[PDB]
Amino acid sequence: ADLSLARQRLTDESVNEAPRAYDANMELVIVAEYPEGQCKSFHFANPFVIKGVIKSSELMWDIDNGHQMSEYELQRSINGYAASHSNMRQRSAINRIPKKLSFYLRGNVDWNKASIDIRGPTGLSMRQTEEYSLDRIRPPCSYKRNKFVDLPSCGGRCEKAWYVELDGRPVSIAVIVPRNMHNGINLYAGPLLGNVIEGLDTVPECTQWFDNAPELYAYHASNYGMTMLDQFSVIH
Amino acid sequence: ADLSLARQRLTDESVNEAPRAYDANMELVIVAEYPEGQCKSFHFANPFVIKGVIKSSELMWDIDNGHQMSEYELQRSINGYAASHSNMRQRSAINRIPKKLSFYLRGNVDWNKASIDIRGPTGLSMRQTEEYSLDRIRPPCSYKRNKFVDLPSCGGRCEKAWYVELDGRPVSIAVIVPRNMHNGINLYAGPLLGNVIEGLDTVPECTQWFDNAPELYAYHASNYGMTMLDQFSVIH
Amino acid sequence: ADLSLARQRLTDESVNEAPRAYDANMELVIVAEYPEGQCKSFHFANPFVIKGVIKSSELMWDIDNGHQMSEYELQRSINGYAASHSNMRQRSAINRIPKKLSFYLRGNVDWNKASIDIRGPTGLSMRQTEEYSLDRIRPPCSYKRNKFVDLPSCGGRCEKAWYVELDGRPVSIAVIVPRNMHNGINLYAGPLLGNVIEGLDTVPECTQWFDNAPELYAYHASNYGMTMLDQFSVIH
Ligand SMILES: Nc1ncnc2c1ncn2[C@@H]1O[C@H](COP(=O)(O)OP(=O)(O)OP(=O)(O)O)[C@@H](O)[C@H]1O
Ligand SMILES: Nc1ncnc2c1ncn2[C@@H]1O[C@H](COP(=O)(O)OP(=O)(O)OP(=O)(O)O)[C@@H](O)[C@H]1O
Ligand SMILES: Nc1ncnc2c1ncn2[C@@H]1O[C@H](COP(=O)(O)OP(=O)(O)OP(=O)(O)O)[C@@H](O)[C@H]1O
Ligand SMILES: [Mg+2]
Ligand SMILES: [Mg+2]
Ligand SMILES: [Mg+2]
Repeated sequence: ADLSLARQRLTDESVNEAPRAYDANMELVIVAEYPEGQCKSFHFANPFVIKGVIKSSELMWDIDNGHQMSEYELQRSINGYAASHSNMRQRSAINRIPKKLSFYLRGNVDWNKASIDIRGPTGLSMRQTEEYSLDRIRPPCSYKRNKFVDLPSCGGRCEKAWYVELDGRPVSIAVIVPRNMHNGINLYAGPLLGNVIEGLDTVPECTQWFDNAPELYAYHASNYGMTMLDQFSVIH
Repeated sequence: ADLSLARQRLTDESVNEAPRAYDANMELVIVAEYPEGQCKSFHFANPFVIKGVIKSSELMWDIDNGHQMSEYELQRSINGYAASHSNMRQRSAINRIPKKLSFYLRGNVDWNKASIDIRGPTGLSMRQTEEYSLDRIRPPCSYKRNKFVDLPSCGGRCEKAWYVELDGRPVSIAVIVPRNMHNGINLYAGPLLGNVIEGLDTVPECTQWFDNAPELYAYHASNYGMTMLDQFSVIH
Repeated sequence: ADLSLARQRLTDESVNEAPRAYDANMELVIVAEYPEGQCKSFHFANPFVIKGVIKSSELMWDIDNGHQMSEYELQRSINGYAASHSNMRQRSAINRIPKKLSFYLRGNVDWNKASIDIRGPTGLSMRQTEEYSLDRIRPPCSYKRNKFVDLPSCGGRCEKAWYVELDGRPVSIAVIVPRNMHNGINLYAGPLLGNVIEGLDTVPECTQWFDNAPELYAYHASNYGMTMLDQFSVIH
């Protein structure tokens, strides 16, 4: 045989396999969820290396009575966590700090080398005592490998996620997602290199705000085909 | 031959040929024009690869009664074009969407490989049904080659432009402008590579707002030497 | 041996030498000081190439009666310095332009090649008559080499600084800080290249505002271990 079914099947496979192509994007969606259930999503994409870099001021829930707060006000609040008695706050800012972070990765990702680094409030490597002397990238713990959680990608065989609960303190984020080259070919070798470098960092980012998770599911996840997992382990 | 004239000629040539030098910038000016005639300009530069990346929230006319609107408010408006009934708008946002985009390129550009990609409202490859599975960079159509329009560069032999009319829907932009290496030398080959990589992405961007095109012509184009074309095909 | 002292010594050396490691960050802190003594600090870090890029609108003191000014308002003020009579200002904006810029560099820096380029108000190479034709990066004068000033790093042997007085005109900034490879090994050569490229531009930036220098010293410099020099040549 039936060629209407053969045509459906070819159509399916073309969609399912497309992300494996040269110059096809890997996709990263980071979702921050806050205590009253609001969500902020950050989308990054690239074919070669996704660099998902988020400042601590960017990860705060930044809406106050319908208006967006400035980086100045947000950083002022963050400062008191970084340096003792460096602002004038008499109470904490936990209302605006994420309770949970979800990382959704979809595409031809090198799962051995994808790294998620949760860094300090001013961008330093996280530790008890943050200091410029002991500041580095890609610590051993940031490589999640088989600690990624598999999720349905509806034929693509290519979505996983990672989840983390925060502890009431602002953080910043550095995610590095390299392309799978386990087919034995180094795309950085030879004259192709220039074409790869030209393609790095060329896709616009997008930040979205949602008052609750169901809005996120209805108008992001299911609009574009990223499967997401809720607190009841039900997929959307 | 007369050495006052010889000196003038050397002076002319030094200015005209300067952009061909190693570490000389290529120049990109993107101009958005809106329905009441206001203009927003975005300037990018690099010697090796210009990466002109603009979010859809950045391309909206964002001035409201003398004050700049927040990304939150702008994205809220954009959302309704991306996902059906995802905001509370009862009317469209066409007042703030560009009618026209102009791309001005000046310098030692590889015109075979310069690419202009008009992408969807959340940064995905543009198509009838946008979806994460079918998201890529540098589609075949983005390479304009002889569809660039030549304009005077006053001796430089090195300015072209590209124009597009939008259709009432928000878009995002990815422009990739590589350097002309048709003199036979690969600047990415050998020990020079590190010096090239150090130079990528090192020039500050600049965004400017104008209430009308003549302001743009008087205080940008003719101030710095980018020739621009108006709706009467007259140059400025 | 006395092994309590041997343990102290090993602990010291581990902290002092850490920045020499592969994937350890170089650190850059730029401090702008304004006429009433307020300070803005900008922090950048990377192990391979720090790219410290600051727009002129970002370098303005942008607080007005407790609220942060928009890029639109700030750029409007800057415009009049770039293009004659392009805004409606009847007085200058010198209250909000830095009097002084300090550049603090800490780590395994190639001091032969670190470059600090003070560029024009719209990002062009600085000169009497700024023009797109004569726009380039890494001019010979931007390499400071032995014009860097040595400062204590408390055992690291690895901090220097550079200072400049401005002249009442807005500027933009491009700082390029490459890693020291004088141990004879090219980290861009061979299969390591891909791992280097993956690490570029992956550390979150941080901007902070202080009403006076002592706040900067107490809650940034001495919090994280960057030594700073005041107008009395006393270190903090
Ligand atoms: N509700 C759930 N909670 C947690 N994990 C789930 C859930 N549903 C499915 N998964 C996991 O997702 C993975 C992929 O599932 P499945 O093969 O059914 O999806 P699919 O639509 O074929 O997608 P793919 O092409 O990605 O395989 C499996 O490991 C499965 O256990
Ligand atoms: N008013 C116009 N509308 C459209 N195209 C124009 C207009 N004026 C000039 N051009 C085109 O610009 C190109 C360059 O023109 P011309 O040689 O006169 O400029 P020039 O000052 O010598 O600059 P260059 O050094 O870039 O050649 C030509 O293809 C010309 O047709
Ligand atoms: N108050 C000051 N003003 C200007 N320069 C200073 C001042 N104090 C120290 N320096 C300079 O800093 C440099 C390093 O000093 P010193 O060796 O005492 O510091 P250290 O704590 O051992 O740090 P390092 O490990 O970086 O050497 C010297 O060149 C010194 O002259
Ligand atoms: Mg399956
Ligand atoms: Mg000509
Ligand atoms: Mg010493």
